Amino acid sequence: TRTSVLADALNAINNAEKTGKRQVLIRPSSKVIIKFLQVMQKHGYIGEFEYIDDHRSGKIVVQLNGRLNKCGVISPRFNVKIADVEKWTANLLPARQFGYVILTTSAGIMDHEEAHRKHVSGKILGFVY
Amino acid sequence: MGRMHSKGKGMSSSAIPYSRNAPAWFKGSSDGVVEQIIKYARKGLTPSQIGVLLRDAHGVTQAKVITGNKILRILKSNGLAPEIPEDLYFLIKKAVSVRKHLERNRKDKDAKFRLILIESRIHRLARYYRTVSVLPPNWKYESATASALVN
Amino acid sequence: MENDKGQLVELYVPRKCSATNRIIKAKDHSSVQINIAQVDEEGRAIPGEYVTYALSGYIRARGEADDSLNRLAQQDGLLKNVWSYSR
Amino acid sequence: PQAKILSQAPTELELQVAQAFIDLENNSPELKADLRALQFKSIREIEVAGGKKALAVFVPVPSLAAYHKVQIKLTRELEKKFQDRHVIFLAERRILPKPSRKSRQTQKRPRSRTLTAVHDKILEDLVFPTEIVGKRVRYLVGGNKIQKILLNSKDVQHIDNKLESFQAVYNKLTGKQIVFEIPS
Amino acid sequence: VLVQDLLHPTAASEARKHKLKTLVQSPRSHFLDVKCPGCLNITTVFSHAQTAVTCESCSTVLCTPTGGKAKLSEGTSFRRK
RNA sequence: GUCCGACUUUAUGUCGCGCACUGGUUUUCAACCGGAUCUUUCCUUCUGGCUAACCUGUACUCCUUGUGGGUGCAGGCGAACC
Ligand SMILES: [Zn+2]
Repeated sequence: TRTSVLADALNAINNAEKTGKRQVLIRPSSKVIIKFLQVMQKHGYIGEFEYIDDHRSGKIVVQLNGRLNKCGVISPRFNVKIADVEKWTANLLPARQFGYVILTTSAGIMDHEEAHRKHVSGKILGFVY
Repeated sequence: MGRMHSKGKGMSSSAIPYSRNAPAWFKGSSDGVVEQIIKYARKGLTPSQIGVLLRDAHGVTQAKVITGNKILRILKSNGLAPEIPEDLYFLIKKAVSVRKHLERNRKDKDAKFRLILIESRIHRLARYYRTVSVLPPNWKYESATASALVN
Repeated sequence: MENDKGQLVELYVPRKCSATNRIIKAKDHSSVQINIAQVDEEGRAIPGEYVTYALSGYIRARGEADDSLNRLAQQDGLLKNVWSYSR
Repeated sequence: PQAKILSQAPTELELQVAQAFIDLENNSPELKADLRALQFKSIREIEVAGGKKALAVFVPVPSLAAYHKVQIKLTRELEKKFQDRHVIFLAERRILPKPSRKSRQTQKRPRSRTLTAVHDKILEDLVFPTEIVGKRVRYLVGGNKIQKILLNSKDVQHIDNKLESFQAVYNKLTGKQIVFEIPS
Repeated sequence: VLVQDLLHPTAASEARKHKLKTLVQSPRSHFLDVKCPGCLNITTVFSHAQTAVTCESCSTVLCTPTGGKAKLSEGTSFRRK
């Protein structure tokens, strides 16, 4: 049973990147996947994706440009207080100069730097760098 | 590809066409289709056989495309929906058949295990239909009382 | 990479695979750099003027080096319809 | 009979459209016997690029079946009478906002009255003679969205140049840009 | 393979793949208009019919259930819908 | 504007760190956060307060003939507040 759909999407992205491809076909295509890929676009780790209406949860075709090296979900969307954001960034991101802990706040799904700018924090979705 | 109660992994199914609206070539009327559905139900047919008949002998791709309502929903609007939902009824029919086969020959252990599987499935479906209040909250499946519902 | 003064401190910016945008390791002893000669009007290979494609060792080992070179040469106007973007 | 076929406060431009409807009613054997039971909901004008214009008639909508049955003929006759103005037979549907967490209970909002569903119905009825056979959505790198609609190659001959007016109408109604493409 | 279109694959590849596995999943079946030599009524039947379909005018079967799609009768003439 | 580092018992003219304090910051800029507004786009709304405020027009205009500006009483703006 597909429990965490975003996990499947990011796993497909990782597999299709490690093999060097430039495209992925993510099947279930929820809101959260769309927002995750939109954040990745805003920061450039992804290219030009596409939603394919099925009337059936839709699908997504993702274009890459090799700039990304790893996605990944934190499957238990831990409640992250504004104090623990730095802890997650240290534990997940490889360096302080880049990388982004994509986390879901009451103000939408945002990268950790943007959430720290709004001075709001919520649950953690995943990480990209 | 789950096959809840076995090791199967098949995905044999049907792909509903993208267009929800009526097919261009269909000339029948929605009111006539609903009348046909009502007549078939009055003949004593479950919704699945009604859909099969409308797909084979007539141009009805599916009721929801043509009318806008589902077959069981259409029957319920006219008050012909059976007191026991069709899939659960067929499960009880199968269970009573296997129990008959068992009580007519004891040593068959494989059919005993299959009866256990069927009863587990019956319990699951009954729990679902009970949490949606289709069945009364006192409704339960019992081995002795299943025959009366089947018969 | 960049010191606060703005002076570069990196030893060298590495090349990147022209087909997968992945960088080329210093000791990546499988990667290649193809040179394709520019051609003038009468088919004379103009010397010292060409176009270079750095194919990584990874795609070469995988088996997609020739396909990537086909696409990459078709994009920059070297081969006519040798590669179709829709398989 | 100008006033009866329009259930809204009068406006000078729409009176001419109603008069054109009466002139359509003049012809008996096909444009009558169904067209009597007709109304309006404040037809509106949308500017199109190049000086073109798109008039959009607004059906009450409990009767979109009759308008759909009549639409092709009425469209071509109205284009004959109305030069340079493309006529589009749009629905009008009540879009409801959500109960906000701090808001108060009203009733279970049916999904048919929601923004996405209403927009889907509007775009599906932005062109009756053809049908939508595919919907693609591409989010550009710069952070803007486009909603490609793939239409049947069959019956495309009706919509030959109305594609741009459809784009303009949808953009004016929503702001969500759109690009039409016909698969081979 | 490394670079390849999925939004617009070749229609030959579309007929190649399985149903439920296309970009948008669409059935491979279709309907037919069959005429039985008996009367002039045109009956609409399914490619993969499951019942001994007969014309309402005459008790003559026009299809036959089969593990796959319908096997028509000998002298009935059909046109694809 | 303010001015301070090279000119040394002093500075300005000078060499500008490209302004060490404080502004025009609609100079296009670019954001980084908000707020109100139009969508068939609601944010709990009234019921009296209190009418805070001018869509009030009653007596009218202090003053350049100028809606800059008002003394002001019945309708009437309530998120400006009880
Ligand atoms: Zn016959």
